[PDB]
Amino acid sequence: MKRTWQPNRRKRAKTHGFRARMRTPGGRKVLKRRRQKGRWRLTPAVRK
Amino acid sequence: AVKKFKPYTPSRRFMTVADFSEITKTEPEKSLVKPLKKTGGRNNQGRITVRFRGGGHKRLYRIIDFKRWDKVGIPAKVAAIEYDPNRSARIALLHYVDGEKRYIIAPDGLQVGQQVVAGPDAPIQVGNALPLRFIPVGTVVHAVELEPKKGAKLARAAGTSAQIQGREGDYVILRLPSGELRKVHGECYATVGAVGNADHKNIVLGKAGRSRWLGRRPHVRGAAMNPVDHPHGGGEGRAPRGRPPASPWGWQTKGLKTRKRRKPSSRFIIARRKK
RNA sequence: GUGGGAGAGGGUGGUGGAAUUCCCGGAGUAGCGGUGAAAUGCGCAGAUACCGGGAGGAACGCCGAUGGCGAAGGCAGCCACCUGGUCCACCCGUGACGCUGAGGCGCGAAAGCGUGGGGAGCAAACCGGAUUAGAUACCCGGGUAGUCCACGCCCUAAACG
RNA sequence: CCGAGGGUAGGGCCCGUGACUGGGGCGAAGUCGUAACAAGGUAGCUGUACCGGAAGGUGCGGCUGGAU
RNA sequence: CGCGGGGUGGAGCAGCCUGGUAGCUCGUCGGGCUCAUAACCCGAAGGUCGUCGGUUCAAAUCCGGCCCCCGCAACCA
RNA sequence: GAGCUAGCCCUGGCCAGGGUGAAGCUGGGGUGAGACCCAGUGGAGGCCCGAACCGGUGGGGGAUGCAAACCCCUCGGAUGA
RNA sequence: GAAUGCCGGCAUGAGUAACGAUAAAGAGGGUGAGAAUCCCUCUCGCCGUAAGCCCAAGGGUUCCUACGCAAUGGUCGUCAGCGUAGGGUUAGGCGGGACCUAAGGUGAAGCCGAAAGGCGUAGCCGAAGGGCAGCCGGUUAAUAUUCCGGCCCUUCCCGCAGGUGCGAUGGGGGGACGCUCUAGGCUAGGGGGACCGGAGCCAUGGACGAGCCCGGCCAGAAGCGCAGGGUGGGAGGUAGGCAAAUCCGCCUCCCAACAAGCUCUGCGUGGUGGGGAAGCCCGCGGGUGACAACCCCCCGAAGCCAGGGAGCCAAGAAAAGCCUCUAAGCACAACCUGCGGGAACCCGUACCGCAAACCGACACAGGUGGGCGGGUGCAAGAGCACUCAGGCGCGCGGGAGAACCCUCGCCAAGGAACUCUGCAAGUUGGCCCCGUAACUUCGGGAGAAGGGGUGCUCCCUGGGGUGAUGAGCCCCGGGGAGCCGCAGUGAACAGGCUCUGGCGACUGUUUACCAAAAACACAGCUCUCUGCGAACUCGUAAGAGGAGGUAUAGGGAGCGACGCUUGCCCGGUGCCGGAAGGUCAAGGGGAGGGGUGCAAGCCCCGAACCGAAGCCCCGGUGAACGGCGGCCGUAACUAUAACGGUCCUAAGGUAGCGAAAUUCCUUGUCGGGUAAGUUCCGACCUGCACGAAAAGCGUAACGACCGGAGCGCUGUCUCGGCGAGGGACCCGGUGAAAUUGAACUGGCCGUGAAGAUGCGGCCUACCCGUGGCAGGACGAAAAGACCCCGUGGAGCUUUACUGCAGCC
RNA sequence: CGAUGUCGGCUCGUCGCAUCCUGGGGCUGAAGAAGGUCCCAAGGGUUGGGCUGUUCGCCCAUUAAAGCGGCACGCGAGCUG
Ligand SMILES: NC[C@@H]1O[C@H](O[C@H]2[C@@H](O)[C@H](O[C@@H]3[C@@H](O)[C@H](N)C[C@H](N)[C@H]3O[C@H]3O[C@H](CO)[C@@H](O)[C@H](O)[C@H]3N)O[C@@H]2CO)[C@H](N)[C@@H](O)[C@@H]1O
Ligand SMILES: [Mg+2]
Ligand SMILES: [Mg+2]
Ligand SMILES: [Mg+2]
Ligand SMILES: [Mg+2]
Ligand SMILES: [Mg+2]
Ligand SMILES: [Mg+2]
Ligand SMILES: [Mg+2]
Ligand SMILES: [Mg+2]
Ligand SMILES: [Mg+2]
Ligand SMILES: [Mg+2]
Ligand SMILES: [Mg+2]
Ligand SMILES: [Mg+2]
Ligand SMILES: [Mg+2]
Ligand SMILES: [Mg+2]
Ligand SMILES: [Mg+2]
Ligand SMILES: [Mg+2]
Ligand SMILES: [Mg+2]
Ligand SMILES: [Mg+2]
Ligand SMILES: [Mg+2]
Ligand SMILES: [Mg+2]
Ligand SMILES: [Mg+2]
Ligand SMILES: [Mg+2]
Ligand SMILES: [Mg+2]
Ligand SMILES: [Mg+2]
Ligand SMILES: [Mg+2]
Ligand SMILES: [Mg+2]
Ligand SMILES: [Mg+2]
Ligand SMILES: [Mg+2]
Ligand SMILES: [Mg+2]
Ligand SMILES: [Mg+2]
Ligand SMILES: [Mg+2]
Ligand SMILES: [Mg+2]
Ligand SMILES: [Mg+2]
Ligand SMILES: [Mg+2]
Ligand SMILES: [Mg+2]
Ligand SMILES: [Mg+2]
Ligand SMILES: [Mg+2]
Ligand SMILES: [Mg+2]
Ligand SMILES: [Mg+2]
Ligand SMILES: [Mg+2]
Ligand SMILES: [Mg+2]
Ligand SMILES: [Mg+2]
Ligand SMILES: [Mg+2]
Ligand SMILES: [Mg+2]
Ligand SMILES: [Mg+2]
Ligand SMILES: [Mg+2]
Ligand SMILES: [Mg+2]
Ligand SMILES: [Mg+2]
Ligand SMILES: [Mg+2]
Ligand SMILES: [Mg+2]
Ligand SMILES: [Mg+2]
Ligand SMILES: [Mg+2]
Ligand SMILES: [Mg+2]
Ligand SMILES: [Mg+2]
Ligand SMILES: [Mg+2]
Ligand SMILES: [Mg+2]
Ligand SMILES: [Mg+2]
Ligand SMILES: [Mg+2]
Ligand SMILES: [Mg+2]
Ligand SMILES: [Mg+2]
Ligand SMILES: [Mg+2]
Ligand SMILES: [Mg+2]
Ligand SMILES: [Mg+2]
Ligand SMILES: [Mg+2]
Ligand SMILES: [Mg+2]
Ligand SMILES: [Mg+2]
Ligand SMILES: [Mg+2]
Ligand SMILES: [Mg+2]
Ligand SMILES: [Mg+2]
Ligand SMILES: [Mg+2]
Ligand SMILES: [Mg+2]
Ligand SMILES: [Mg+2]
Ligand SMILES: [Mg+2]
Ligand SMILES: [Mg+2]
Ligand SMILES: [Mg+2]
Ligand SMILES: [Mg+2]
Ligand SMILES: [Mg+2]
Ligand SMILES: [Mg+2]
Ligand SMILES: [Mg+2]
Ligand SMILES: [Mg+2]
Ligand SMILES: [Mg+2]
Ligand SMILES: [Mg+2]
Ligand SMILES: [Mg+2]
Ligand SMILES: [Mg+2]
Ligand SMILES: [Mg+2]
Ligand SMILES: [Mg+2]
Ligand SMILES: [Mg+2]
Ligand SMILES: [Mg+2]
Ligand SMILES: [Mg+2]
Ligand SMILES: [Mg+2]
Ligand SMILES: [Mg+2]
Ligand SMILES: [Mg+2]
Ligand SMILES: [Mg+2]
Ligand SMILES: [Mg+2]
Ligand SMILES: [Mg+2]
Ligand SMILES: [Mg+2]
Ligand SMILES: [Mg+2]
Ligand SMILES: [Mg+2]
Ligand SMILES: [Mg+2]
Ligand SMILES: [Mg+2]
Ligand SMILES: [Mg+2]
Ligand SMILES: [Mg+2]
Ligand SMILES: [Mg+2]
Ligand SMILES: [Mg+2]
Ligand SMILES: [Mg+2]
Ligand SMILES: [Mg+2]
Ligand SMILES: [Mg+2]
Ligand SMILES: [Mg+2]
Ligand SMILES: [Mg+2]
Ligand SMILES: [Mg+2]
Ligand SMILES: [Mg+2]
Ligand SMILES: [Mg+2]
Ligand SMILES: [Mg+2]
Ligand SMILES: [Mg+2]
Ligand SMILES: [Mg+2]
Ligand SMILES: [Mg+2]
Ligand SMILES: [Mg+2]
Ligand SMILES: [Mg+2]
Ligand SMILES: [Mg+2]
Ligand SMILES: [Mg+2]
Ligand SMILES: [Mg+2]
Ligand SMILES: [Mg+2]
Ligand SMILES: [Mg+2]
Ligand SMILES: [Mg+2]
Ligand SMILES: [Mg+2]
Ligand SMILES: [Mg+2]
Ligand SMILES: [Mg+2]
Ligand SMILES: [Mg+2]
Ligand SMILES: [Mg+2]
Ligand SMILES: [Mg+2]
Ligand SMILES: [Mg+2]
Ligand SMILES: [Mg+2]
Ligand SMILES: [Mg+2]
Ligand SMILES: [Mg+2]
Ligand SMILES: [Mg+2]
Ligand SMILES: [Mg+2]
Ligand SMILES: [Mg+2]
Ligand SMILES: [Mg+2]
Ligand SMILES: [Mg+2]
Ligand SMILES: [Mg+2]
Ligand SMILES: [Mg+2]
Ligand SMILES: [Mg+2]
Ligand SMILES: [Mg+2]
Ligand SMILES: [Mg+2]
Ligand SMILES: [Mg+2]
Ligand SMILES: [Mg+2]
Ligand SMILES: [Mg+2]
Ligand SMILES: [Mg+2]
Ligand SMILES: [Mg+2]
Ligand SMILES: [Mg+2]
Ligand SMILES: [Mg+2]
Ligand SMILES: [Mg+2]
Ligand SMILES: [Mg+2]
Ligand SMILES: [Mg+2]
Ligand SMILES: [Mg+2]
Ligand SMILES: [Mg+2]
Ligand SMILES: [Mg+2]
Ligand SMILES: [Mg+2]
Ligand SMILES: [Mg+2]
Ligand SMILES: [Mg+2]
Ligand SMILES: [Mg+2]
Ligand SMILES: [Mg+2]
Ligand SMILES: [Mg+2]
Ligand SMILES: [Mg+2]
Ligand SMILES: [Mg+2]
Ligand SMILES: [Mg+2]
Ligand SMILES: [Mg+2]
Ligand SMILES: [Mg+2]
Ligand SMILES: [Mg+2]
Ligand SMILES: [Mg+2]
Ligand SMILES: [Mg+2]
Ligand SMILES: [Mg+2]
Ligand SMILES: [Mg+2]
Ligand SMILES: [Mg+2]
Ligand SMILES: [Mg+2]
Ligand SMILES: [Mg+2]
Ligand SMILES: [Mg+2]
Ligand SMILES: [Mg+2]
Ligand SMILES: [Mg+2]
Ligand SMILES: [Mg+2]
Ligand SMILES: [Mg+2]
Ligand SMILES: [Mg+2]
Ligand SMILES: [Mg+2]
Ligand SMILES: [Mg+2]
Ligand SMILES: [Mg+2]
Ligand SMILES: [Mg+2]
Ligand SMILES: [Mg+2]
Ligand SMILES: [Mg+2]
Ligand SMILES: [Mg+2]
Ligand SMILES: [Mg+2]
Ligand SMILES: [Mg+2]
Ligand SMILES: [Mg+2]
Ligand SMILES: [Mg+2]
Ligand SMILES: [Mg+2]
Ligand SMILES: [Mg+2]
Ligand SMILES: [Mg+2]
Ligand SMILES: [Mg+2]
Ligand SMILES: [Mg+2]
Ligand SMILES: [Mg+2]
Ligand SMILES: [Mg+2]
Ligand SMILES: [Mg+2]
Ligand SMILES: [Mg+2]
Ligand SMILES: [Mg+2]
Ligand SMILES: [Mg+2]
Ligand SMILES: [Mg+2]
Ligand SMILES: [Mg+2]
Ligand SMILES: [Mg+2]
Ligand SMILES: [Mg+2]
Ligand SMILES: [Mg+2]
Ligand SMILES: [Mg+2]
Ligand SMILES: [Mg+2]
Ligand SMILES: [Mg+2]
Ligand SMILES: [Mg+2]
Ligand SMILES: [Mg+2]
Ligand SMILES: [Mg+2]
Ligand SMILES: [Mg+2]
Ligand SMILES: [Mg+2]
Ligand SMILES: [Mg+2]
C-alpha cells in the first residue's frame, strides 16, 4: 500500500529547513539545543 | 415560469430550473468582474467558522453598484440583463450616457433598452433610485440604504420588496421583507420596484448534487453525532433529544432570542418581524 | 348594414368610506362581557366605556325594488381600459345560408387539493364553561385549517321554474 | 414445405373455491339513545368537509319540498 | 420466592403525623309528579374495615404472622 | 508534526467503446387560436453495459506471510456528490 | 540464582521450515583453479494499453570501461546495481532563473497583544498556469533538440538609411478561459498494391508465379496553394475610464456587411540537407545489399487550424509580455521599420524511473503522476486471444510421482437429500431478431421472462464514402441455393432467472487494518433565531469567516423523495410575553449605638427607606422537553358489551398499523406453502412493552442489505473416485524461528492443593531414528480484555459539588 | 484469572447398563397371534428428512429398533462459527 513517506525536496526544505526554524521562536530554540548538543546536521540534508 | 423535467432519471423527476427568459447577454462585462475568493468556511486562521461549506462551482464576482449616488442625474440605458451566480437576483448591465458601464440588481419589470436615472429629480418608475423622503408613501422599493451613504443593504434577494408605510420627521417607516417595521433615514437611497426573479424559491434542487454545485456541503445532524461532538449525540439506538434542542456550542435553538437588547438600533425598530 | 338604448354580463389595473380587531398616546375607575338564568373568560399588571394617531384584512350601508344582466353557475362602493351578449328603429344588403344535436370541446356555487402569499372579522375539528340521567349537540367564552389573492386541479348540488 | 397433435415458456377472459374481512338483505315481543313527521321542541332537506357509540352534530354554500 | 402499594355497605373510593368521629357518589327501599316508565323531589335503611395474634384504658388506624390483588426487580457471565 | 490520513483553497490532467433516446427544433394532423398526438432530427442524464481508473461484496488462500492489510476467483461505481 | 531483570556470548528447535509469484527450460562452444547459474550460438517458453519506449517526482555515480570475488546476491559465481581505479553529464533556442501573477506566505502604512508574538488594502515572494526564440540526421565505450553537419529563429548593444510627436510603474484594449456535444480541412498513425527497389529462395507432393521474404521515407526558411482563427472604416460631439489623452466607453450620421481586404496559425509543396531493410559476411556494432526504391489507393484520430461552432446551467483565475493613449520629460533626443556588425550569463543535463536503483528495514508478489502504446480476429474498444519492435524466463537446483494441502479438470444414477444459508462451485453469458406480466410516480419494470439465429462455399442484388458521375479500395446490408462437424461469439473475453416480505426512496458516504448496513448523507417538509458594525463561529484583542451575502438571505435543530396524514394534555421543565407585586447584591441614605480625646474632632458599627438582572408570580407556546389511567356492572340461551356507575389525572393513545428489526407467556390461534415448516407469507388482536416529524401507514424504481419459496443447473450432499501442476518426500547448496528449570519423559487403579511421565501398588516396555495423525504435557502465544479488588486512571453525562469562559 | 477457549454441529470413536432392537427366560387378567411386567445378557445394530443456531422437542416416511448416559455438558495445537 501507500506508505507514510513520500519524499518531496520542496516540502523537506520548506518545513524543516533552516529558514523555517529561524522564523518561529520555537524553531530557534530547536537550533539552540541542536548546536549545544553538537549535532552535525542542524537541519535535515536536502538537495536541489 | 419554472422549467421542469421528465423523470428519465430519479433526480430529474423533481428537479426544476429557472426559465432564464430575462437573460439577454450570456457572458459578463470584462471591465466589471473580478475573482471571488473561495473560503470554504475558513477564516484567516484557517479554521472552519461556518460549517459545511466548500466544493462549489468556480465564480467571478460582478461589481454591483450599491450606491447609485456616484452618478446623480446622469441617465443610463439597460444594455442587457445577465445572471450573477453570487446572488439569487438577476443583474442589469447599465450603459450610461456618460460612458461608464455599471451593474445593478435587476428589478422586476425592468425591460432591456429602457432608461433609468438616479437622484431626487428622478421620476417614480422601475429602475430609478431616489432618497426615501422623495419616494411616495405606499410604493414598493428595494436596494434600500439602511444608513446614509453606506451602500444598499436592504431588499437585495430575488423577489423581495420593501414598502414605505409613512414618514416621521427626518426618517421614514418601512415594512421590510421580514414584516419588520423600521425607521430608516430619508436621505438613504432606494431603487424603486421589487427585485426580479420572483420564481427563485420555487426551484426544487432535485438532488444532492445540486447543493454541492452551489457550495452546500452535507449537513450532519447532532443526533447522528457523539457526545463529544454534539449535545444530542449518544444513546444506544436512535434516541430523542433528552434536553432542550441545542446547537453544538451549547445554546438552545428553539426560541432563544439572541439579539443584543442594548443595541442602539432598537430605538429605530418599531415592530419586530412576524411570520 | 346604418343609427341608437338599458344592464351587479365577464376579465384587468387602480381607488373611496363606514365598521370590527390589534398597537401607541391621552383621560378615567371597579367592573366588563355573556345568558332563559349563570359560569368559563377578560379586568387594580388599570379592562369596558371615551378622545386622538397608526397598521392590516375582508365586505360594500342608503340607493335596493315585486328591479336588472347572463346559457347556467352566478354577478352589487367607485373610476378607467379590454370584451361578450341582447333590444329598438330604418326596411338597406345576402337569398333557406335554417332547427336540434349522440360523441367531442368549454364553462361550471359551495366545500375540498397542490404550490406561494395573505389572514381583521367569522369559524368545521379542538378546548373550556353551562344545560342534562348522559350532551362527543343546541347556549356561551376561546380557537386551527378554511373563508381572501395568483396559478394549476376537483366537476358535485334542492346545479329548481 | 405444410401438417393433426405432443412438449416448453408467458399472457387474456370466465368459473369454482379460500382463513379472514367489509357492508347488505331478512327473521312477533332483546339493548342504547330519540334523528325525522307539529316551529318534532336547534325549521327541514341537500352537495362537500371534519368529527362523534349510534341515529347524527357542526362549518360553507344552495333550496322551500319552512309554519308563525 | 426479592422490594413497594392495597383489601372498608350491592359497586367504586376516602377515613392511618394522627389511636377514640367510619364520610362522598352511584345503587337499594318507602312516599311524591306522571296515564305509565325514566328523569327529578322528599325520607330512609345499609359496613365481621381480608383474617389471626400482639401493644394499649381503647385498633379500620400502631406493630407482626400468613391468605389474596396490583406494580416494579430478577443484573455481569 | 497534515510528505500518511481528513477537509478546504489555487492551478493542471484523466474518464476506451457501446446502449437507452428527455427537452428543444422541423414537418404533418388537430383547434377559432390552442392544448395535445405522430414522424424525423436532436443527444439531455448524481442514466445503463463495460475497461483504464477509484473501490473493497462474498468465498478461498495467506497466518514466524510476497505483505505489520497481501494474492486468486467474484463483486460496487465509472460525466460525477 | 531467579526480578516474563539488563548487556554480551553460545546453545535448543535442526540440518528442520524456507530459498519470495507454476512465465520453462534444453543442448553445443568458450573463458576459468573452479560453471545448472558468466559469455556466445541454436532450440523452447512468457509479456506485448507491457513485463516495450519517452518524461516528471524521488534517488544521488548505481552510468562506461579495466582488474578483482573476503563480504552483500536467500544456492553457485569467473557474474553484478558489490570491491579498487580511471573515464563520462557540453545549450542564446530543452527545463528553471535574470519575466508575470493564483491560492497561500511575507509585509512600508496601520491596527492589536503581559513578553514571545497575532493581524494587515499596497508592494514583494510564490507554478506542472500565463509569456517565450530549433527541427532533422550523424557521432561516443559512456553525453547530445547541448558536440558536429544542414537549414531556420530570438533578445540586447552600436552604426547606417527611411518613417513618426516620441515618451510610463499610468488610462484602455488584449491576455481571458466552464461543461457536454460537434462541422469542415489536415496531420500523427495504420492497412493494401497487379507498381518500384533488393540479398536470395523453389524445400516434402505441387508451384518460375499477379510467387515467397524485405523495404518503399524524414526534416525543410522565403515564396505559392489549401483549410481555419482574429478584426469593421470614416466624421462630429463627449460631462466617464480618480491628472492628461487623438486611445477606450456613450450618442448621431455616412460607407459595407454568410463577403472582401489586412493580420495570424496549421498543413502541403518547397532551394537543399539526410535516412534507407530483409538476407549475407566480419565479430555488439561494422561492411555489403544500394546509384537502393523512395510512387499509387484506402481507413483516419481524443492531436492540429483554434481564441471554431451549437446547446445547457452549476455561469465558468489573476498579472506581465503585446498593441494603443497621452503625462511629466524630450523633441541634437526618443520610438518604429529595414540592413550590417558585435554581445548572449547562472543552474540542471550521467543512470534507474510500475522499479534489483523511488516509498514499503530485504535485489519485498504491495504503492507510485503524464505521453507513445503496432497487427489480425472476435459488433466496437485501451477489453480478450495470438503476435511486431523491444524486453524477459521472475538468482537455488536435480530426482521421485506416498499420505495430506493449495490451484485446476472430469464423473454413472440422483439433483440441495448438504448446510446456519445453494456458502462455494455449476448453469446463464456476446451480438442480431421475434416476443415480453403484475404493478407504475407512465420515465419505468425490461437484458423481464422465454425463444430462434450465428461457420464455410457459390449465385443474384441494394445503399453510402473516397474517387469523377466509372474502375479500384472501404463500410452497411438483402435474397436464393448448397457443404461439413457432436458442437459454427466452434478457442479466449462477456447476466442464472422468477414470485414474495422487511428496512432505507433513489446516485452516493462510512468504522485506513475484523462491521459497507437497516447506520451517515441526500433533495424535500417544519420549527426557531437573525434588520446588517446581523445572528452565529474562531481569536485575549486587533481582525477574519458569515459575505464583498441582506429575510426568495444567513445560522441552529429535528424529520428525511413522493402519496394520505400528523390527534388530546401547558400541571412540571425549557422558551416567549408581562412599566404591578414579593424577594433581591454593591451603592445611596444615616433613626440610633460604640471606641478614644479635656476638647473641638478623629474612627468603627448601623435600622427604616430608595435600589437592576435573576428567581417567585400571571399568561402563552408541542414538527419545544415530554405524557397520553384503574375498578365494577349491564343485552330475553351462553358469550361479549354499544350503554352505565365510580376513583384519579394536566390529559388519559385519535387515524393507521399490530405475535411486528417491537409479543415475555410463544412453536399464540387459524389459513397458505411442504410428505413434514420453532423460519416465511396472509389474517385474528388480552399491543408484557406500536403510534403519528427520536414521524405513522403505504409506495413505482433502486440495493455486493436481511428473510421465505420455486424453476434451471451442479462434487454441496448420498459418497466418494480419478487425473494434472505447485509444495510435502529423497539427494546436492545455503539455512531460521517462537520455545526451552533440568530430564534417563510408558499404561492403569489410587493418592496427592481436589485432572500425575516424576508418589504408591500393579501391568507393560531391547537401543535409536524417518514419514505421518494430533489425545496429553492443565502444550505455545498475550502479567484475563469477562468478574471483583485499588479511598488506581481516563472518556462521557446530569436538576452531583465547586469554579471558569460566555451572556444578562 | 503471568489464560483450563465457552453452546451446538461435523469428523473420529471408546466405555457404562439403569437394555431401544436382536437372543435366553419367569409370571400374566398368557386360547393363538401380538402385548404388559420382571429377570439374564453390552456381541453387534440403533434410518432418511421438514422446522429451528439449537441440545432437546414436535412432525413426515420407514423400521427389528429408531436406547439413555459418561468420556473438561468427549473431541476448535482436527474443522466449522
Ligand atoms: N331492514 C334491514 C335493515 O334493518 C336494520 O335494522 C335491523 C336491526 O337494527 C333491527 O333490530 C331490531 C331493533 O331495532 C329493535 N329495536 C328491536 C328488535 N327486536 C330488533 O328486531 C330484529 O331482531 C329480532 C330478533 O333479535 C327479529 O325477530 C326481528 O325480525 C329483527 N328485526 O332489526 C333489523 C333487522 O331485521 C335497519 N333498521 C334498517 O336500516 C335496514 O333496513
Ligand atoms: Mg508509497
Ligand atoms: Mg519507516
Ligand atoms: Mg517538487
Ligand atoms: Mg564537523
Ligand atoms: Mg419568467
Ligand atoms: Mg413533462
Ligand atoms: Mg423518482
Ligand atoms: Mg464564460
Ligand atoms: Mg481583469
Ligand atoms: Mg493570510
Ligand atoms: Mg495561519
Ligand atoms: Mg465549510
Ligand atoms: Mg457580482
Ligand atoms: Mg448536499
Ligand atoms: Mg456557485
Ligand atoms: Mg442531515
Ligand atoms: Mg453514532
Ligand atoms: Mg475531537
Ligand atoms: Mg456535551
Ligand atoms: Mg440524545
Ligand atoms: Mg442527549
Ligand atoms: Mg453498540
Ligand atoms: Mg431504544
Ligand atoms: Mg444515537
Ligand atoms: Mg428529542
Ligand atoms: Mg449549556
Ligand atoms: Mg395582521
Ligand atoms: Mg333593500
Ligand atoms: Mg329591402
Ligand atoms: Mg367548480
Ligand atoms: Mg371554494
Ligand atoms: Mg361541561
Ligand atoms: Mg373567534
Ligand atoms: Mg388543519
Ligand atoms: Mg331557484
Ligand atoms: Mg404446427
Ligand atoms: Mg335535526
Ligand atoms: Mg325530536
Ligand atoms: Mg329539529
Ligand atoms: Mg366515533
Ligand atoms: Mg362538534
Ligand atoms: Mg341555484
Ligand atoms: Mg312543513
Ligand atoms: Mg322509591
Ligand atoms: Mg287506558
Ligand atoms: Mg317514575
Ligand atoms: Mg455492567
Ligand atoms: Mg451491566
Ligand atoms: Mg508528525
Ligand atoms: Mg493533504
Ligand atoms: Mg449521451
Ligand atoms: Mg452513471
Ligand atoms: Mg492512458
Ligand atoms: Mg477482497
Ligand atoms: Mg492479518
Ligand atoms: Mg468490476
Ligand atoms: Mg456501471
Ligand atoms: Mg534468591
Ligand atoms: Mg538473570
Ligand atoms: Mg529443541
Ligand atoms: Mg534430512
Ligand atoms: Mg521437526
Ligand atoms: Mg519435514
Ligand atoms: Mg522443504
Ligand atoms: Mg526466486
Ligand atoms: Mg558446454
Ligand atoms: Mg580451459
Ligand atoms: Mg523493464
Ligand atoms: Mg536508496
Ligand atoms: Mg558506489
Ligand atoms: Mg553496469
Ligand atoms: Mg562473492
Ligand atoms: Mg567466494
Ligand atoms: Mg554466495
Ligand atoms: Mg534477499
Ligand atoms: Mg578465475
Ligand atoms: Mg562495479
Ligand atoms: Mg543554435
Ligand atoms: Mg528563462
Ligand atoms: Mg543582467
Ligand atoms: Mg511578482
Ligand atoms: Mg503576517
Ligand atoms: Mg516564498
Ligand atoms: Mg510554466
Ligand atoms: Mg508552463
Ligand atoms: Mg524556453
Ligand atoms: Mg547510422
Ligand atoms: Mg551534447
Ligand atoms: Mg537528436
Ligand atoms: Mg509609427
Ligand atoms: Mg504616440
Ligand atoms: Mg502603457
Ligand atoms: Mg474571464
Ligand atoms: Mg460551469
Ligand atoms: Mg501516412
Ligand atoms: Mg487498418
Ligand atoms: Mg505498405
Ligand atoms: Mg517437390
Ligand atoms: Mg480625464
Ligand atoms: Mg511552407
Ligand atoms: Mg544499412
Ligand atoms: Mg555503396
Ligand atoms: Mg486527450
Ligand atoms: Mg469556441
Ligand atoms: Mg451543464
Ligand atoms: Mg492578483
Ligand atoms: Mg507587476
Ligand atoms: Mg549576472
Ligand atoms: Mg544528458
Ligand atoms: Mg529510462
Ligand atoms: Mg506509467
Ligand atoms: Mg531496473
Ligand atoms: Mg529476485
Ligand atoms: Mg533496496
Ligand atoms: Mg517489487
Ligand atoms: Mg491510489
Ligand atoms: Mg496508477
Ligand atoms: Mg472469422
Ligand atoms: Mg468485441
Ligand atoms: Mg489509442
Ligand atoms: Mg490484455
Ligand atoms: Mg504470448
Ligand atoms: Mg523479440
Ligand atoms: Mg455426477
Ligand atoms: Mg432436475
Ligand atoms: Mg435462504
Ligand atoms: Mg454463490
Ligand atoms: Mg406474474
Ligand atoms: Mg419500454
Ligand atoms: Mg434475452
Ligand atoms: Mg468450416
Ligand atoms: Mg478521407
Ligand atoms: Mg484466459
Ligand atoms: Mg464468456
Ligand atoms: Mg453481464
Ligand atoms: Mg417478519
Ligand atoms: Mg439505500
Ligand atoms: Mg432517502
Ligand atoms: Mg463511501
Ligand atoms: Mg474496516
Ligand atoms: Mg487499527
Ligand atoms: Mg454497499
Ligand atoms: Mg469490510
Ligand atoms: Mg438513523
Ligand atoms: Mg437541505
Ligand atoms: Mg417529506
Ligand atoms: Mg470561541
Ligand atoms: Mg466577502
Ligand atoms: Mg471581492
Ligand atoms: Mg432519521
Ligand atoms: Mg404530535
Ligand atoms: Mg385524528
Ligand atoms: Mg384523543
Ligand atoms: Mg380529551
Ligand atoms: Mg405541557
Ligand atoms: Mg409549560
Ligand atoms: Mg402555564
Ligand atoms: Mg398599581
Ligand atoms: Mg452603605
Ligand atoms: Mg427586579
Ligand atoms: Mg411529564
Ligand atoms: Mg349478558
Ligand atoms: Mg398481535
Ligand atoms: Mg407467528
Ligand atoms: Mg414470538
Ligand atoms: Mg421468542
Ligand atoms: Mg375476531
Ligand atoms: Mg381488530
Ligand atoms: Mg411492545
Ligand atoms: Mg415525536
Ligand atoms: Mg422513518
Ligand atoms: Mg416508523
Ligand atoms: Mg411500514
Ligand atoms: Mg402510489
Ligand atoms: Mg447495498
Ligand atoms: Mg449504493
Ligand atoms: Mg469432492
Ligand atoms: Mg487429469
Ligand atoms: Mg500432482
Ligand atoms: Mg516422493
Ligand atoms: Mg523433506
Ligand atoms: Mg525411557
Ligand atoms: Mg478426591
Ligand atoms: Mg490420578
Ligand atoms: Mg523418583
Ligand atoms: Mg512404582
Ligand atoms: Mg497432541
Ligand atoms: Mg497455555
Ligand atoms: Mg494479571
Ligand atoms: Mg477490548
Ligand atoms: Mg467490577
Ligand atoms: Mg474499581
Ligand atoms: Mg471511597
Ligand atoms: Mg480502602
Ligand atoms: Mg479515584
Ligand atoms: Mg481463571
Ligand atoms: Mg502458565
Ligand atoms: Mg457433513
Ligand atoms: Mg465413529
Ligand atoms: Mg440388567
Ligand atoms: Mg426376548
Ligand atoms: Mg404367545
Ligand atoms: Mg449390546
Ligand atoms: Mg462395545
Ligand atoms: Mg451400544
Ligand atoms: Mg433441531
Ligand atoms: Mg434452517
Ligand atoms: Mg425446544
Ligand atoms: Mg473446559
Ligand atoms: Mg456437566
Ligand atoms: Mg453440566
Ligand atoms: Mg464439551
Ligand atoms: Mg483439543
Ligand atoms: Mg479454532
Ligand atoms: Mg466448538
Ligand atoms: Mg490443547
Ligand atoms: Mg456470529
Ligand atoms: Mg460468518
